[PDB]
Amino acid sequence: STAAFHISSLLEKMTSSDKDFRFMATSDLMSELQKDSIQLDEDSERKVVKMLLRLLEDKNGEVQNLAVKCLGPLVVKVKEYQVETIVDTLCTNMRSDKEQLRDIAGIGLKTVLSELGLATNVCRKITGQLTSAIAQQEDVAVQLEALDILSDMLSRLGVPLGAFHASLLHCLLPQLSSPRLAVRKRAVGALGHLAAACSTDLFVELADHLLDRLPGPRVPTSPTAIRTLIQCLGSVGRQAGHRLGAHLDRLVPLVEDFCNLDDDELRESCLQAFEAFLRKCPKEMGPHVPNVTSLCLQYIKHDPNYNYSDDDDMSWKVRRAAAKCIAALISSRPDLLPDFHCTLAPVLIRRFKEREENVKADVFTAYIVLLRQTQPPKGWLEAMEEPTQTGSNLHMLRGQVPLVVKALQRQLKDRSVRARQGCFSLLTELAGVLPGSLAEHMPVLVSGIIFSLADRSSSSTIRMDALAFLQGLLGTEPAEAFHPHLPILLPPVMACVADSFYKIAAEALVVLQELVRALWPLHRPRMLDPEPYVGEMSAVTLARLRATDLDQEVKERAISCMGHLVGHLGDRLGDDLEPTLLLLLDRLRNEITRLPAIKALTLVAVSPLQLDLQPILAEALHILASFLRKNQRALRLATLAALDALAQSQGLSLPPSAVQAVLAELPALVNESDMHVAQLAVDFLATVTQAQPASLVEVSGPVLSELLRLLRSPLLPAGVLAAAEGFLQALVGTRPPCVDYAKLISLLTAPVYEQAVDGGPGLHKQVFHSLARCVAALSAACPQEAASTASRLVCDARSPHSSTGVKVLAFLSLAEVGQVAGPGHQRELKAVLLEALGSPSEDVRAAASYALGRVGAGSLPDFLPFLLEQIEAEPRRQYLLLHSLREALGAAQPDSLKPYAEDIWALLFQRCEGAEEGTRGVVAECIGKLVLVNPSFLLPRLRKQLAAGRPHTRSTVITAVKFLISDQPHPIDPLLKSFIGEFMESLQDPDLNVRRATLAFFNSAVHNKPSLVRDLLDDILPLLYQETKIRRDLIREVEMGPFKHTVDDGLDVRKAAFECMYSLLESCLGQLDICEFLNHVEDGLKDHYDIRMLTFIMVARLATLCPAPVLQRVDRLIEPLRATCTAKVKAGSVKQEFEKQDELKRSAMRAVAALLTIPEVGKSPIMADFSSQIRS
Amino acid sequence: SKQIGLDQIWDDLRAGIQQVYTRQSMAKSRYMELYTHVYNYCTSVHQFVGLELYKRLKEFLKNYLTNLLKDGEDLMDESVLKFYTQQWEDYRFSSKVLNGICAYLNRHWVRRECDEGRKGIYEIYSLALVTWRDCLFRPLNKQVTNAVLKLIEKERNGETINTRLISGVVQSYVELGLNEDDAFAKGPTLTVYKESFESQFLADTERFYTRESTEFLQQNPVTEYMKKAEARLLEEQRRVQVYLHESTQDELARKCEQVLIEKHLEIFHTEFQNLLDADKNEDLGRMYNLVSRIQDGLGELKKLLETHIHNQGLAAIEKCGEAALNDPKMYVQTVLDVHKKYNALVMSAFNNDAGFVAALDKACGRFINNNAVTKMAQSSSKSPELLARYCDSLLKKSSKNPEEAELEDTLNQVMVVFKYIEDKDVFQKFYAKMLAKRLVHQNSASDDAEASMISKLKQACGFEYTSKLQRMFQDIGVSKDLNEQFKKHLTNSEPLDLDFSIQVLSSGSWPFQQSCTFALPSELERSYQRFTAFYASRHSGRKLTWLYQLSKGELVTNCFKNRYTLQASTFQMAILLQYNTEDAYTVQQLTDSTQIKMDILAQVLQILLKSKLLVLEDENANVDEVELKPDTLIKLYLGYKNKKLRVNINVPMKTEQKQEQETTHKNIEEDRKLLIQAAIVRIMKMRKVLKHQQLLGEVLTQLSSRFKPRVPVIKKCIDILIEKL
Repeated sequence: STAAFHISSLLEKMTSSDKDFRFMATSDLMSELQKDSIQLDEDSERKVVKMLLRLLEDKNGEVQNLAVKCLGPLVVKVKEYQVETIVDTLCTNMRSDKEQLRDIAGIGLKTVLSELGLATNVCRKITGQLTSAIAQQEDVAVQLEALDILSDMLSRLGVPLGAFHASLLHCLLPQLSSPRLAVRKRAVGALGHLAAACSTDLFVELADHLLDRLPGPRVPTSPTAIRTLIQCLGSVGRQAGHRLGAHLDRLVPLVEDFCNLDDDELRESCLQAFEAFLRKCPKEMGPHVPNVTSLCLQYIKHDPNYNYSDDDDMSWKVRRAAAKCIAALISSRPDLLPDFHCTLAPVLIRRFKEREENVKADVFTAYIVLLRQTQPPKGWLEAMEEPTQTGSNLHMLRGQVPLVVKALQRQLKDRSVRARQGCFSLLTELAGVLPGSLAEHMPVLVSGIIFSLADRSSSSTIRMDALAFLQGLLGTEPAEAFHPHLPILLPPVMACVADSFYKIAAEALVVLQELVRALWPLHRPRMLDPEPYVGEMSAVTLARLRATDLDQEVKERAISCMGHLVGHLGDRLGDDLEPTLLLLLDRLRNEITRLPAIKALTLVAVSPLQLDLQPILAEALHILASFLRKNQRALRLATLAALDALAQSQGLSLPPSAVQAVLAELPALVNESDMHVAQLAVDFLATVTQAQPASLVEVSGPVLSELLRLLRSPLLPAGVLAAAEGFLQALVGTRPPCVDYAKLISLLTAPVYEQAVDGGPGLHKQVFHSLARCVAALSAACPQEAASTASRLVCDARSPHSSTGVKVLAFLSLAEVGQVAGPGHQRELKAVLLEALGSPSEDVRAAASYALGRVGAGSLPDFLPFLLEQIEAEPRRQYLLLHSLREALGAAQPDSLKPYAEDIWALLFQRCEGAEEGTRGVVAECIGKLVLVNPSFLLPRLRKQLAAGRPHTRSTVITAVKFLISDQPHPIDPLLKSFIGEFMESLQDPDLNVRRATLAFFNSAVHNKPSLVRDLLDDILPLLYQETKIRRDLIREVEMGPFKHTVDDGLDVRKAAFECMYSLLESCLGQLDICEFLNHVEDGLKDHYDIRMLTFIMVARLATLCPAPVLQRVDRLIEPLRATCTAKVKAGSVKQEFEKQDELKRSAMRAVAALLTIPEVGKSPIMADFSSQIRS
Repeated sequence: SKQIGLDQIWDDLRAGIQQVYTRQSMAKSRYMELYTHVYNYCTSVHQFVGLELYKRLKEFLKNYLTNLLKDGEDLMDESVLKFYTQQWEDYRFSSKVLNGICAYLNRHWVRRECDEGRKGIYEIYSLALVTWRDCLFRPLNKQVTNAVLKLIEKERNGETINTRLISGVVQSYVELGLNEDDAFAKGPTLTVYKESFESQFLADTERFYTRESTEFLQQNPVTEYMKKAEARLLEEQRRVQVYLHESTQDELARKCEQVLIEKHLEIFHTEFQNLLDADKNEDLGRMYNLVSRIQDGLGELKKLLETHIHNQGLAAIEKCGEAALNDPKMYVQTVLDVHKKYNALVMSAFNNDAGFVAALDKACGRFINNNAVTKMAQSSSKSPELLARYCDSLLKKSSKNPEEAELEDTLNQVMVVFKYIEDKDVFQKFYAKMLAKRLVHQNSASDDAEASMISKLKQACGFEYTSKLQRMFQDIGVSKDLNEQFKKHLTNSEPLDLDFSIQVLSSGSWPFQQSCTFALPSELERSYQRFTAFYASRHSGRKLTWLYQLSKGELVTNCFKNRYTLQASTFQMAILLQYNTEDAYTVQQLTDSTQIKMDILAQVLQILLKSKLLVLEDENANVDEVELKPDTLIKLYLGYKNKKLRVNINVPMKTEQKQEQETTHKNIEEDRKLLIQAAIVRIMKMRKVLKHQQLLGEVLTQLSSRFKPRVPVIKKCIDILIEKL
């Protein structure tokens, strides 16, 4: 009963008695009630609109803005049957002549449009009203606001007006000829906005209508007639130029002819239109690039009033337009960079002396665009390049630099701030593109910088820009070039440190730090004597650091600069060394300068000057140990780095009590929650163990326990394990009474020892790998502690009483001790290992194979002949033995295998003729890793074997060359890139195995290193598609009763080809033809189920990688998808076919939805009906 | 029906079926014949003694499967999958045909099936698959799962493998998940596939990606890690879409997003800030795309972006320094540059997200008002004022008229700045003043641009911000029409001596006030009286706006050898007209006669002396270093020689400039008083009586569209109104 009498009670309040209270009454009527505050009796709502006619012109319209901010939700709370009525009455009162009701009507109609058969009808009524206002209502005040609302409504209502657009253009066409240009300009703007979504033929009609009225039949005409047409042409250019290529060929000569006419504004319009066309239509403007270019090269110089009345000149606008056109031409078409360097770059340079300001700024911007275009590709600025096309461009720029410097020399001392800022920016860009090129002109540039550092009257912007330019120059140019100018350059910078504006102080401090880090490098002998300056440097920095009422930024910069100064010149500070250090220590305690002080202390400790940090060791160590307890990752990392550096630098000159205090905190850090902190902590423990062992007596226990608990985890990276290895190296090498090895493996095997039943919850295979690898690496770390235990373990483990874990750990530890530090002699281990290789358990067999493989490499001249003899005499167990051989050649350096390598060759292909697939594959990797011994000499033998040999031989050869691919850069890359053609030409072999192996080779090459096959793709793609087509000769429908599934043997090659096709899609998209790509997609989509799924994935990816070809082809692409979805399978089918049909239906649905995400695909009947059927 | 002997027929079809398990070598004939013989007759045979027959079939299949297991455990260790596939397809086809033919004898009897699950015939329709699960699947499941996981990890590293083996084995896994709940339920049960392969695969995936991401981030920058993660996510969705069941898909995605993205969020946050310090937009787009997947993971990004925008704007406005307080151009241009850059970034990299747009608006609405310039101006009402002055400098006549398109763009930028300033009534007041002073002196560069500006203001705020301005425009038009009509009347009567322009301004619109007393020279007396008589004959009921310090014009001097035209204000006109008789006047007499205040007269005196139109007692005395006392004598410079015929001397005064600054202070205080009283006491009356706390809270959102009231001000207004509530 809330919203029943509440509304009606307030209705009587609008009877002119509560005019002051009506404003609050409407605001109260709009409250938090917008859930179900609607009922019958629309008489109330028409009374509301009548009363909101009183929140209008009356009472001077004081409550109008608030009235409409309140009626917005009111006019959306009106319902459709009153929506039509309110739209009609808004139109009728727009017809009213009051110049006040029209504002409320327009803004209310805008609100209604924002909120929204009936909608279409009201939109048509609004459009008709607007058209009548524009055309029929021949008074300026109505046309102008009608155009305003029409433009602001097209800006967001492009699509709903598609039916009325054709008429709208008509009512906007004569408007380009009406007087009172205030309407003409907005008509041009509205027409340009309209010509953005006006179908596909309406734009053509507009273009070829506007073209007709433009020209004069070989006779001059008044510029006023054609000026508006050219302006409209430019507007439609900037808006939707990419639809005017067909008419460009006829528009361009006319625009040029009008540009030849004598009028400044006309020339402006023509040049702006040329800019729009050039930036929007690069391809269609090709045959017109030269002509327009000449025009620019003239009108950039156009200035008749100036020899080589300030309110009646506009030639500078012509020059600015010409410069902007040149910039657009340069940016649009990179292909013509060299030609510009011979025709555009010189002229532009000659215009660096432009008398104006905006013209000069645009010339500078054009040259900066040219410089950024000449930039060589990034990621390669680390070594010299061959004289390619980029080499020619860089040579042109290097020859250009002297002219740029000569032309810019005078401007650096100009009185204007803008010119100096432009010169600084341009020279910074030029230095960035060409490092080390401005050195020869240093006597000039430096002078300019000084002129901008002694400046006082102007703002601080010029000073800060000068300092930034100096910092960039220090970063780029070599240090030596600054030596002659140091006596003059150094004082002013220091004078900027003591400035009263803190930003300048911070910038000067940063520049000073860069200067001291660059002129006096750390690890090289000093070429310049630093005595004359260091005193003043130190005085200024200390004076700035000793004031505690300064800002935070200056404090941080001063701390960093003083840290760098001490670290690089600790010798020359002298009497200021002892106080300065203490200052840093103080800054180490505040909560706002913890991190800069820590970094400065780290840098001071690292420096090779061998400073005397004795006074602050105890305090710094205690403070850092206190910091270790806090739970912040960045602070912890900084503290560990500082502690490690300090310990390494100090060595044997540090107090023991502080060492114990800091060591009492470390065991809490060694945990699996974070790994980087654990690695740093272990490194610090190793360092302090090497330095001062006596402090480790009382901390060995918990540290060892936490280290073992960390090693329990299966997520140890190699760095943590190496750090632990080094820790144990030091802990045993120190020969302390606390811990001296012989406890790691024991503790690690303690749960393994209790595993008396080999049927419980064992580790995962990868968990086995990680844990056993860590344990064996620890065992093999120290060889001196384990010298006798290496032989002891074989004796105590050869007995088959221990569990499988102890056994596998024994073989892995033996392999690791033979690998890490010298091959374990163990002359009697060969027989035991051979006996145990035939273990019943597969894990023990793999461990034995790994052990043999890793022990053979270390003792190849003795065991390799024995292994080959065993292979020759006994071929029964060739699988594990071949894995061992593979591991042996993997772990043996090629330089030690060259004399005997050929012999292994004579063996490996001897076993290549077998019928076992696994042995063939293993021999393939063996050959692949044997080629790594010498690629140049061993490659031709494999090439000739592939050219002439048994298919079982060339298949293994091509598998080996496939395995020869390495993700990292490898020395065979040039040879492989040169020789890949012969290998890739193997698909003509009718044998299935060779073709499949070559397809796998291609897939691996594309996935890992696309550069190997990229240059050859054009000679690969066609023949590759030959494998895509289905071959029916291999398809044999064997007679298995009435019904049988065909056993197609050519499916694997098709699958491999499709995998290669996907890899090319993901990596080599730039060298593919989309038409044949989609044709092969269509051909394969009807193939086997796996091909169907992969093709569906390809279609899903192409729906985002090429919307236009997919949109074109979808009209026929849907039919296979529709047939796939609508196929009906009998309920008598067993679960495989049900699951397969469900999966294919879901995949096809996903593909259909991915296609539907494209808006254009959504505007066709076939998939709309398909979606309707799916919903139904 | 017949009851033929059991053993003979049993051995017959046993031999037939053990031949059929082998690959077909004969033709279709006996395949029809034997199975038709079974179907037509042995329905009763396969029903009751069919229990014994099916037990014998089960033990035969048991020995067959044991033989297969014994022959399929020789070496393997990877070749397990090829054997398992080939055998699975072969046995699947054999069991499918056998179950299609032989089970028809006992099936279709759902009535018997319901009772106790049809005795021992329960779920024996797929007893071939049951035997596959028990006899052979159980011993080899661990080996095949380990081989599959090894192959997947091998493919993850970069190598290429034959996915058909994995696809076949996972299809086999999901196939044996028979739906025992209902034999006619449309939908598979994935119990065995989930319990034997899915959990292990998911755990392996999470472990591998944890290790790989940690190792990568330990020795690489964040950008490369984001690049790698973006590819890895789609790679691991493609794997499932290709050779894995669909039920895993969604779950797998979650796990990846919980390892590659979420667990590193902290690092990402820090990196985000660093990116904002270098303006690497593509990396920001990548980071936004990555973090979009994590639910409620974008909030910290919004907070960081807002804080960064605020700090950047504050620093950029502070860097200008002291020159901002007197140069509107640099202040507004700095604001516009910051806003344009960060709006472009938000629109391009962050895909125009609503939350990021709100963050930009909140950041920009907090450094327009409270920044360094207003802080050193001691009042937050300096941000609007300067803006207004900027608009003035965009519309006064200048040497270089800006481009029309450039002018429209600049006005639109001024609007997008004005959208943020809290105090808008100050802007309206200052704009009205500047517009009036421009209209009176006719300094408008173009009427079209000025009307467009008024239209923009009307759309922005409403009809109140433009009613007064439209009134001013109509008044100036009416004055022009009246001047033309009086010119017509003059042409129809005695003409005037000199051509002067007069404008009649209604007192109820223009902000001008009369604050000085003047004495009319005899030259303008006849025009004055004639115009007063004419206007009295024309209009009545209002008061004439007669002001003289705003009246300027041109004068011609006959006291120089070369005829020069001097354009000057009315005070300078009176000063020069007083010299028509005597060229030497004392300052005290000039003050007594011309009724000009000492400061204004003194300033006019320095302006005249600097122009060299007049001389002091000592012609060589420096004007700046000589004070003008009331007894100072000024003489006419009769021998004035100059290159330019037209001379302007009516220049605004520096002392008048500081007086105008004082008038701006008075304008600000007038705004304060009018605002407070005549805009809060009225609304307090409107709201009537309430609890006095939520009333205070809610009155702030009824006047908020044009200022923000302060709580002590509203309390003072309530205290004042407590006399009448």
